Amino acid sequence: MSMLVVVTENVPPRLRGRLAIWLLEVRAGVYVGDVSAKIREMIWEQIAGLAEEGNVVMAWATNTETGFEFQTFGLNRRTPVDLDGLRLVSFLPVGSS
Amino acid sequence: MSMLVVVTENVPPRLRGRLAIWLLEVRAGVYVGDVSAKIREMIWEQIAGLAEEGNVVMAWATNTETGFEFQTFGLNRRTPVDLDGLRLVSFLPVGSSENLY
Amino acid sequence: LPLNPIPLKDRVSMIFLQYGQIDVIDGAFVLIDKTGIRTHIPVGSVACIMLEPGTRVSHAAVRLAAQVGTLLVWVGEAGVRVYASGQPGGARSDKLLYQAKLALDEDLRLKVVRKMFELRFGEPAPARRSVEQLRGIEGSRVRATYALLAKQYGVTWNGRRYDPKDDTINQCISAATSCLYGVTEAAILAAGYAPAIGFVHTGKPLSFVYDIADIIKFDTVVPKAFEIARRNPGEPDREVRLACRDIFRSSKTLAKLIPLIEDVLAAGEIQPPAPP
Amino acid sequence: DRVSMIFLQYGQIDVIDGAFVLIDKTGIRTHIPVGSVACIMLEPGTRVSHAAVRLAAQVGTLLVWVGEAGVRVYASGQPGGARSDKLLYQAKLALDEDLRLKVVRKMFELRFGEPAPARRSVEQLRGIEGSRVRATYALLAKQYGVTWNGRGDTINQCISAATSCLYGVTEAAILAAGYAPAIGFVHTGKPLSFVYDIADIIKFDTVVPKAFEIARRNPGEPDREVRLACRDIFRSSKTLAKLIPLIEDVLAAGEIQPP
Amino acid sequence: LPLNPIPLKDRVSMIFLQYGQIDVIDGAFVLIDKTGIRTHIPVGSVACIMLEPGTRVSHAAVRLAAQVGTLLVWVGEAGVRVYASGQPGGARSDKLLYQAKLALDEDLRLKVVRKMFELRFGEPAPARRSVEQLRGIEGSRVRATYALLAKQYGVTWNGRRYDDTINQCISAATSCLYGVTEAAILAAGYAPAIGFVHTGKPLSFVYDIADIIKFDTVVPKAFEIARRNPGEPDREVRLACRDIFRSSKTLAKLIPLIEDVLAAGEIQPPAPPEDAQPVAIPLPVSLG
Amino acid sequence: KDRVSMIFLQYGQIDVIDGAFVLIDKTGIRTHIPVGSVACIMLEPGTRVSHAAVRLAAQVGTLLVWVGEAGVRVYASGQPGGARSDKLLYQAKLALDEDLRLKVVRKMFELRFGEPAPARRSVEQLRGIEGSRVRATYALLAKQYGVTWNGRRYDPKDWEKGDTINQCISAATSCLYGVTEAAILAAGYAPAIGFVHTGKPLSFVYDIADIIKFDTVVPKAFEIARRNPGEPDREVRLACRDIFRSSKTLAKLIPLIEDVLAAGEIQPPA
Repeated sequence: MSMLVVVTENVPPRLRGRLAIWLLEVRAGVYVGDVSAKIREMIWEQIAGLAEEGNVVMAWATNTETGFEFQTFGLNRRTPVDLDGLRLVSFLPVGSS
Repeated sequence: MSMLVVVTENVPPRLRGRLAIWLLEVRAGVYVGDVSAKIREMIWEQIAGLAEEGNVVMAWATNTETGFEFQTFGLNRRTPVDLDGLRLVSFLPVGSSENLY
Repeated sequence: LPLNPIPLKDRVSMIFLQYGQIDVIDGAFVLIDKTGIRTHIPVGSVACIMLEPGTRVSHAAVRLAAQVGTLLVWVGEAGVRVYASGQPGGARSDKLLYQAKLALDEDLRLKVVRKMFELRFGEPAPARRSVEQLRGIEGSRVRATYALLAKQYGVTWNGRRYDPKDDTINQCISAATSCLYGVTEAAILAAGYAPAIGFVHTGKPLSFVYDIADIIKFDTVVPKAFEIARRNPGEPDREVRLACRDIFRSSKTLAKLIPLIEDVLAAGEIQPPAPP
Repeated sequence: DRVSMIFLQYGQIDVIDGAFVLIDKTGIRTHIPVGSVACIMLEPGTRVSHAAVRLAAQVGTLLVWVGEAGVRVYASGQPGGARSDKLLYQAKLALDEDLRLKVVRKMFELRFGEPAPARRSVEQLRGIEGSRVRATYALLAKQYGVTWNGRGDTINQCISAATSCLYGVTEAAILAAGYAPAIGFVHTGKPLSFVYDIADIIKFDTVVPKAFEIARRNPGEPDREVRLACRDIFRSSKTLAKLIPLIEDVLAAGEIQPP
Repeated sequence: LPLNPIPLKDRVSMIFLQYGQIDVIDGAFVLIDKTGIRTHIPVGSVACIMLEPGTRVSHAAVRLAAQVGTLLVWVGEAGVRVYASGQPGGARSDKLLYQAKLALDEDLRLKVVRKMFELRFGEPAPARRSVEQLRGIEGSRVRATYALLAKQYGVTWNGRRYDDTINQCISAATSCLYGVTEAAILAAGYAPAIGFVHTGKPLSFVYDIADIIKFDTVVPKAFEIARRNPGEPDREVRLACRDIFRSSKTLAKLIPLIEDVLAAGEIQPPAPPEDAQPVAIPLPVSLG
Repeated sequence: KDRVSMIFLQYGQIDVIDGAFVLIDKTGIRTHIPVGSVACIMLEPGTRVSHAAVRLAAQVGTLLVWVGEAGVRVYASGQPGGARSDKLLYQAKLALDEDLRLKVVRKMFELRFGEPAPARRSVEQLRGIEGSRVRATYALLAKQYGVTWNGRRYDPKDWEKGDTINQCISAATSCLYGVTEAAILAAGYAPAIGFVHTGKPLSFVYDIADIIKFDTVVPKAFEIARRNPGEPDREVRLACRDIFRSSKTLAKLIPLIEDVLAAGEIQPPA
């Protein structure tokens, strides 16, 4: 078990309802809990299946060197990258150059 | 050290710039890191002082029954509450509910 | 797409609600107090929710709790079970008829009781004994264990009183036992079996709950009740609640309940229902 | 004993002076005679107090949470059955082959309007029933003047809606009697097999014909209209009060004395 | 609300960047590649950022890094420090003059050098030896340690040289330590050019401090990697050092080590800064 | 080679092309820079420096300093803390010895007063005269350029002195402070080790700036304040750049610093 945080943006009420079933909603669209890897993977399936044209990011604590992992979904999502074992993030410009 | 997550909304560019100094911006307005209680407390100090209009939530991993803690700042912020040692959340009735009660 | 209940072991064991009303506001299971404050409760991550006197429940709350496999338990004096709601019965008839066949046949039933006896006392029961005889022997062992815990914790003992009409220690035991009964009923229901069909206890709506819970109650739950009664503190029930929650989590009771139910029934040596 | 079942909707449920009271949206209060009712079916919009739940448990009245007009059963009081004596009675019948056959033949005897000849095998009874079920639908189609191509189109949609309401109230009745919905005889292997068993016996009396009546008018929203029609049927035509006696009569076929 | 650099202890020790242009785009420190892809790097949570050849730097990048107390280190082939940028110098004159007073007085200098000797070898140096004598004694032990390690890990050894595989691993490993050490000295407010054992060089004090803990952590790892003889030695060396720095809490130890070394002059050190601590985060509410 | 020249670089990309240090623009036009001839290169916002350009600067011993527009402030420095230990210890020795420190302090006051001032006065007496001299010089410049003057703003709480002239003076002085610090850094000295002004991170910068402050920089502030501008800070920074371009102000900074420290009569390193 490790800390799990899910942040949604412009997702249908369906997904928000499902997340509120298992995770604590500390703010509209922000869900947090302490769950196992198996449950986390279930949560991601709920996200991948119910989100549509909406933006989601899910982050959880790991014993890795960076200390956390994350994955994104939907419109204009950012890309998780690895730099020499360190977890960073890459993304495209907003019309720049 | 434990995982820290900061989510901002309608926050001035000053705070977002500061948060991007120490934490990883996995999404615009969402910052993640692995920092100590000391660093956590100073980041919260930045939040309380740099955002006055916007809405902020900070959550961090702990060795408790619930497994995490959180705090909020800004308009319509929800309050972290304790029920028999369990961490839950309380909030006011929302006006834009589109559903009466 | 479909909504599936998560395993009980992956949930908070119990939450006690004392006042207010539970409902579903804007797609969120909440607790609403008299002042209008909404408190979000992730219903799907709780094994069972306990409702104390003065608590109201809406149709939407009862519905959602059943859909997520969260047993709602109405609680009275000292945490005693007044009522419960959830999904009706066991969806699989094979599991029901299996449990029923084991309980109706006296030979199969006898094969289940000794298994219960062996698992509870950590040793085989004396051979060639009837269910009634085993019941008397079990009762004798129980009184002995009660007296031993009393001397060990320095609590004065005058016997076990199941009815509150007859002290401090007996109140702690009932409150602690009710906690175990609550999560046990939830486990039995989640496994697809009937809490009404027992082997040692019979005829009562929660006979199988009493059978399963009594096997492991002295291991952890009951002795902690004696520890609380030793301090003799204010709010003895509430302190027992927290203590049982810690016990359930540290011992992983909800995880162990499933194999316990299965092993107990397997003792009849009838081929069990095929998974899933 | 008591075999009546009632619907409660849109109100607060509490206990005053020891009385079971429903308080509507408006201030109008209604006193419910618990203790003389076998089951209370709670519809969306109802809010039950702790005291009301407690009182229902004392008098032995089962609380069942259902959708509008009993479209579905979401939750039940005393889940996993309250009465073990009744549950084990039903189980015993299904276990012994000789006993369950007596229940099956009794069911076919009730589907027919007369006792079936002893030489008839179970497989033949299904063939006979299947033919007169098919003939019943066709007869109902001719009566109400609807296009029929077999049991989709508007008519099948109305039938499904009508039976689903009956399936709900039937399940709640089975639960109120302390039996298991999953333990069926004619129909087996499904969570609501016993429900199908009992409902199939009485569905062609008022419920299914009502579906043909509504389907004839060709409504834009057939589901809502059918549910309301079934709601009135359950309200006036005492079909609810005949569910439990039917269930008991069916299981009485096994020569074993009832609990 | 002022922007204050966090302790090096609470940071990633080092990050190597080999291509693109570091910049600050939309208020975020990023690495931009030739296609325009930006990679966010929380600069304030990094102690050293190493810049390999082919990497371009923008004004905003250098500015922000200095403001958050993150040393930028230009690195050549392979691992060798070419340049570095940061805050112009020590903000406190009393610290600079304290370090200079110790280095300018030959008596005070010798006392400091002896402490460095004792910390490095776990025992006090022979009595009444000059600085140049301690240097000879030090050099004798270092050659022995190099030889001792080369036999334990089974690596061919012809001595240490600063210009085959083992010597490249050692220099690459030591360069990681030097970068991190230079950052610690700057963060402490001292001058990395004012040394005690090493003198006259732009990084004399860096060599002084690093050589003390060099053989305990960094150097023996360079031998462990050299014997395996990997495809990319210097890259595997860098990752190894980062693991050791984290495991041994190197960053956290450096500043107290620096102070302890300077304190050996028996001159009263300048007073620590007045700590203005951020208040604790509001507690949860009961009876919720 | 002992160089004293300093230059600015702005709004361009910097790289080594064919062994040459060049500044390329947005159009692709490239200007050549005599890096081996300058002591310090001041990088203004908008500059981008390649790895090769940084390497070449280090080789020829030309210090790279990152500054704001027109040197309004110093954000970062190449070789932070100092690369030249011989200069630092030279500055440190002068500050550590009371006798040597006094000789430097008095020399600074001589350069401020513009006279040898052979009369033996205490340091406190020297500060008093300077305080009067500065106040008079401020008023004299206002009298010269016909500017309304109510005194220099030394307190941010003093709102009354928050006029146009004080804003122009602050902007001009900021530019002088930046190029002064860069000159100190290029000479291998520490900005925090001051003599007249002490206890501040830029104490030595203040000492050097206070000597040449009223020569060209501050008078220019009054000149711009004469014709009330909409954006004073902008026009002042531009005018200061023109002073740093036209006049030999930047070239005189390093020798001034050396001359000041040479008053300790201790032989400078070589």
